[PDB]
Amino acid sequence: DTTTYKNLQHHDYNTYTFLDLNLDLSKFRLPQPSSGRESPR
Amino acid sequence: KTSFGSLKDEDRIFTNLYGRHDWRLKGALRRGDWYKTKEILLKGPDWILGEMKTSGLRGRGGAGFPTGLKWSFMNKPSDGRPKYLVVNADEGEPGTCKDREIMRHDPHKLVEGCLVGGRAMGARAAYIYIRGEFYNEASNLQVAIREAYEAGLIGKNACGSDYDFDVFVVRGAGAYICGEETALIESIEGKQGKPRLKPPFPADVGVFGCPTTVANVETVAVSPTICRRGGTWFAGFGRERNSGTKLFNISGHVNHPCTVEEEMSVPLKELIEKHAGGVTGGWDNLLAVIPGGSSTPLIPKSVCETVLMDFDALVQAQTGLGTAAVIVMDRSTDIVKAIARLIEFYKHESCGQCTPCREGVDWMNKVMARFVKGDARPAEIDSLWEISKQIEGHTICALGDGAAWPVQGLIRHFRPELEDRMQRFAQQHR
Amino acid sequence: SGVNNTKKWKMEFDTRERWENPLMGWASTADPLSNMVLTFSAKEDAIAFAEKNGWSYDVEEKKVPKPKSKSYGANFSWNKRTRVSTK
Amino acid sequence: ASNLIEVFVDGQSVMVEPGTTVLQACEKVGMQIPRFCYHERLSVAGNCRMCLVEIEKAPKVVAACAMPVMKGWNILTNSEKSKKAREGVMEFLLANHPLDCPICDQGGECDLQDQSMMFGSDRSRFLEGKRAVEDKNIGPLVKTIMTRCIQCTRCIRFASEIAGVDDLGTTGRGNDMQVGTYIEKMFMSELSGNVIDICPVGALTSKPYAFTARPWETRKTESIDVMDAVGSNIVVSTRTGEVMRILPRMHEDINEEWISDKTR
Amino acid sequence: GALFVHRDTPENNPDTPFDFTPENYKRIEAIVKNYPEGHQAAAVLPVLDLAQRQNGWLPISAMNKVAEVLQVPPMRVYEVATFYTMYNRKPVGKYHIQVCTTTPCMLRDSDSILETLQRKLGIKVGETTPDKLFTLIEVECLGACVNAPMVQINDNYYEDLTPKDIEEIIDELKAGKVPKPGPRSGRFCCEPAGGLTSLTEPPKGPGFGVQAGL
Amino acid sequence: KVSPPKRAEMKTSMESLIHHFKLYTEGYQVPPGATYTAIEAPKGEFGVYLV
Ligand SMILES: Cc1cc2nc3c(=O)[nH]c(=O)nc-3n(C[C@H](O)[C@H](O)[C@H](O)COP(=O)(O)O)c2cc1C
Ligand code: SF4
Ligand code: SF4
Ligand code: SF4
Ligand code: FES
Ligand code: FES
Ligand SMILES: [K+]
Repeated sequence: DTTTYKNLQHHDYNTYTFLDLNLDLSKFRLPQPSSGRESPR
Repeated sequence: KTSFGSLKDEDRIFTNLYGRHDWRLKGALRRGDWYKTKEILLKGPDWILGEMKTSGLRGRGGAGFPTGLKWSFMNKPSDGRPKYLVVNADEGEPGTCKDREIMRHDPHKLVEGCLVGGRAMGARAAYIYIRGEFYNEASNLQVAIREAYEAGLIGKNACGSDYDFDVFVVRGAGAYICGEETALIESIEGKQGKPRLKPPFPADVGVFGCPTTVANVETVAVSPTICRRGGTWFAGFGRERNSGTKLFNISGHVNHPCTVEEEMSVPLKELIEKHAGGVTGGWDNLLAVIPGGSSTPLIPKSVCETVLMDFDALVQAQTGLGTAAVIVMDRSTDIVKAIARLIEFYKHESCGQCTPCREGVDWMNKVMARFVKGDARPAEIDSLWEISKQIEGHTICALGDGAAWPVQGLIRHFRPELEDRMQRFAQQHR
Repeated sequence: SGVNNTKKWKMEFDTRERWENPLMGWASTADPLSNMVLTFSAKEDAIAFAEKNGWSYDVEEKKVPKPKSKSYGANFSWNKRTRVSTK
Repeated sequence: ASNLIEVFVDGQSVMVEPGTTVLQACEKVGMQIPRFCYHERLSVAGNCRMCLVEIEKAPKVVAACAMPVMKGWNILTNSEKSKKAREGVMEFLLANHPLDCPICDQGGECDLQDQSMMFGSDRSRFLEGKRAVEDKNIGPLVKTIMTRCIQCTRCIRFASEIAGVDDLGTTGRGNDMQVGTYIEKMFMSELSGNVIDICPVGALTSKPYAFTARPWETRKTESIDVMDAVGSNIVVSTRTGEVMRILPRMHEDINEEWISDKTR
Repeated sequence: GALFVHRDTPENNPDTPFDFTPENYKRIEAIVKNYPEGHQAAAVLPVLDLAQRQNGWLPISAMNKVAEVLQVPPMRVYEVATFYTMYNRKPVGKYHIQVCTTTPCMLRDSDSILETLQRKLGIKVGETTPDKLFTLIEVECLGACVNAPMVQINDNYYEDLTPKDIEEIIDELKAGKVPKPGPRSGRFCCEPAGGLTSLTEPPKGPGFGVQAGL
Repeated sequence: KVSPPKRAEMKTSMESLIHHFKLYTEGYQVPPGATYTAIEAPKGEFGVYLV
């Protein structure tokens, strides 16, 4: 219970885990403000 | 109380520091997190800022600036631009591990602190700029953020309040200078990690030109427990103007190098002998200690006997409390080689924008390598002191000061060691 | 970028022929008033000196640089085009 | 005094607009603060650190090229702290600057040499080996000897803002940071000799004006330009009855500080 | 070591085949959505990292492709890639061993770790093994200093390692199975190696120490 | 900034080369003022009035 390590799910992370989580998170986010330009040019 | 230390476990603000207790959201709720956070957000920004001011929490980045005043820099009304909270999870200072430990073992504290600080400033997003080497820590933080979004703690209803907030994680790509405030802002903005000058301050022009506040992970992680448990309690820990708890990393020649949460103003000797198991060979075998991570100078055993662990106490001892990263060196080590390796680190991690830091830290690296070999002369010690005084205070950011200060500490304390090396080299090469 | 060589009024003469020496290839000249830079503290003083010596003069006004608005914070604008992409 | 604030420099009491920098206030009174990276027609960089000056009752020197004066400041331009700051910055530049002055092209035209003689020390404490940077092949007009570059990003700011090509930049970190293109790029636009103008060191020199003359040799005649109906003001630098160089003049209503490649 | 000048070799010309996978296009879209509608150039760093994760190292065609996707100048992309050290501009091995050699790690003897890795792999300082799966480099502080004799292989940290420990980690990597990340030799993450001296008790639950009026 | 440095220092140092170049091209700037310096030369009082 308190005598064992329990971060062991970081062991089975592949090279795309962070970006897959970000892609999964992309649908939970509010619309973002615009600067009024496509780019600073 | 005259003496400080021996912090109670029920007063430890960073429960689950050692990887037990199920770092996910269910374990965070069991240990106490996201509790009365809607009540805090409805209580509002002025109450949170007053809570920070009464707690007297200072930056835990190494900067030392009052967190309440710094966060109350942005209590202005709307401009037209959004506002942002930025969290520094870079943690590039040698000796420092506390941000990594709290991000991989209690990330929901960091997320709740992002939400509370973003509400206190008035903001729409917190960008957590994590270090690029912490891939597993960043993935755990993303798992926690996804769990918070699923539970409804972030996004379009912040814990049931009418506040809208977003939490993003952006990874670095291996630059210690990107732990700096404005350099981190530039790194988020997509340029190189070169710090910008002040003014404009980040509270006026930050990421994307918006008003932003950059805060340490430990600062924002202790933020919601400070709001929840008072702040008179937090000021009750520690001495006056150095208050609360602090994550001390202890590394180097100690029996058990470790990261431990301890009350501020604890003695250095008490901290080492209680949590690190003592110096390898004993307190008599102890030679020197770097109390901050790497930007702070040395303190020998003689002043390490009675020194406390405050910003003010280390300033009195001609040092600083940076990231509270006690690096311990016993008598069986090459102190000149350790300082030269630190100057190697600063040379490799200089961003190269200022001519003082760029050229002078390369010069310091060469001079310190010659000090380690022994082929210098004792006039070059004062020459290096003047080079350090030329670097310090003449740069855009504080990497120049953080590279000048260990040299100054080495010259200040272990000058007969340098002279002994030079005379041994001269007599063995003649 | 230094500006100390301004702020003094110079009087010079019109340039005459500088031809090539047949022997050595040097620059030969025929007029003595070729290197005749004269320094004056004021335009009116230079005008008076030229009129007194009887030379026809062309006087041109001092070209001061215009005062310019400079702000370091414009390099990180939120919406304007002054945002730079490199420090 | 509607939107005018009083600031002192050496006790003098000049009125400036808000947002005026320390360097602009000092030049309004009449003192030219030393600089390497500041240019009045370029964005503020603040990296050369030569413009560090002391404000009265302030423990830290401020960069005059970027710091705006607030109210009632007393700028101590000739103080001991400011002179020490200038000496330290000049020492740091000349530590790794190569001693190429005779084979260089900024003989009397070197801001680094002149500001060294005026504000730096007279000696070097540098007992190490200097760095060296491989050269580039940026074009047939600009010869790049990048060993003597002082990393001031003036060419980068010019080519990004005025020329607007965004081809120059900094690659690397620390003392290894280099200016140029990462790839073998032929930087050839109009208004591209103005990097030769604005480069204070002889890192970017004129390839046609390679080794032919020196500024103390050159007689300067202020004339105008043809083969362009803008009529930009130029200076013809001749020597011994032979046109050696065409430099730009300063006319704020025609061409500002620079000219085009064809007229150069 | 590495030069910040592209030499345009046949293996690294701006015509070597690089393109993103369609799922990587979706990931790039998610990243650009993370940044605001203006300032999409802020996505240069993670998209370049994604290109590196797809391709191994980062060729000049990959840098130009990132620039073309994000409509950013290629010089700015080169600035980012040359500034940051985690971007490999040369082909590295499959595993890319990075040994921290900063002051607390060399206090706890990272030099023995480095020399045993050197004699185990047969490579001198910073080159590649002939079988093209190991590249040994020195790095600065990696953030795990209480676990001072440490190392980073790809995205994993291996900490508190003896010379025989790093030898058997290398043996496991050559065998093929990935070794267990984290600190070995007893400690779980960062606790003292004499038993727990800090928490040692069940944490208090919700509502503990809540101030009145909240 | 007044005397030229030694030739070895000029060939090995940056500030020394800069000062050698400037002293042997432009020369040192004398601050403005006028003096009359008189020296007992063998023929008599030899004076220089320098402005
Ligand atoms: C070279 C350099 C590196 C730094 N690295 C870090 C770092 O890794 N983490 C951090 O939180 N602060 C770091 N800082 C200090 C930041 O300026 C400071 O943390 C930031 O302003 C956040 O303020 P806070 O301490 O009040 O939270 C660094 C500063 C410098 C000059
Ligand atoms: S002091 Fe060094 S690291 Fe900091 S901005 Fe200047 S050049 Fe960059
Ligand atoms: S740029 Fe100036 S200091 Fe450098 S070699 Fe040329 S003349 Fe000398
Ligand atoms: S090449 Fe010249 S203008 Fe460009 S950064 Fe170097 S010194 Fe400055
Ligand atoms: S002129 Fe201000 S720092 Fe360069
Ligand atoms: S000094 Fe090695 S991980 Fe920090
Ligand atoms: K030039």
